[PDB]
Amino acid sequence: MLIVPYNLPLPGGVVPRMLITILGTVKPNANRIALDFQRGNDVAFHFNPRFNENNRRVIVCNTKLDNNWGREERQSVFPFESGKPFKIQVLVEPDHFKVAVNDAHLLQYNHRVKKLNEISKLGISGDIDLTSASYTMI
Ligand SMILES: CO[C@@H]1O[C@H](CO)[C@H](O)[C@H](OC(=O)c2ccc(C)cc2)[C@@H]1OC(=O)c1ccc(C(F)(F)F)cc1[N+](=O)[O-]
Ligand SMILES: [Cl-]
Ligand SMILES: [Cl-]
Repeated sequence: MLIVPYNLPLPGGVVPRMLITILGTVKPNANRIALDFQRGNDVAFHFNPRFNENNRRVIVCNTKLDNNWGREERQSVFPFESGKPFKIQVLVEPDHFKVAVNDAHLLQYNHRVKKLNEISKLGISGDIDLTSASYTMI
């Protein structure tokens, strides 16, 4: 497994038609996962499966600017299961990140950070065994 937390450099940032693929397995009794697409200290796109928020499973998406979290976007569909292998695919489109999990569309997140070519790191953290993280231009 790769060591979590794991930083994947995104050379020259992200661009439409860039597909980021994360393969891992959820640990047993997981509490959280996080993908953080970073523009220096800012978080352009935070994707945060929470396995127990007041006894519900919810995915929280948000942006952090100058250390301030913004308005959360919340999804009720929760495709992750403790102990089970997953594939997350984040496809950069012109207006949004498009996220599929296990080949099923999950959510999109509108670009709040506009300087896509400055989102040059992906942080992968939380309660996973991380198998691989890569990108390809489609
Ligand atoms: C207002 O809460 C905040 O919301 C942000 C998104 O809008 C981030 O997710 C942010 O967390 C981080 O940035 C973060 C967290 C951990 C680490 C290691 C690094 C960075 C923080 O979340 C919690 O703290 C949170 C909110 C709810 C709950 C829940 F209720 F679900 F348990 C748990 C947490 N928990 O971070 O643990
Ligand atoms: Cl590693
Ligand atoms: Cl910007």
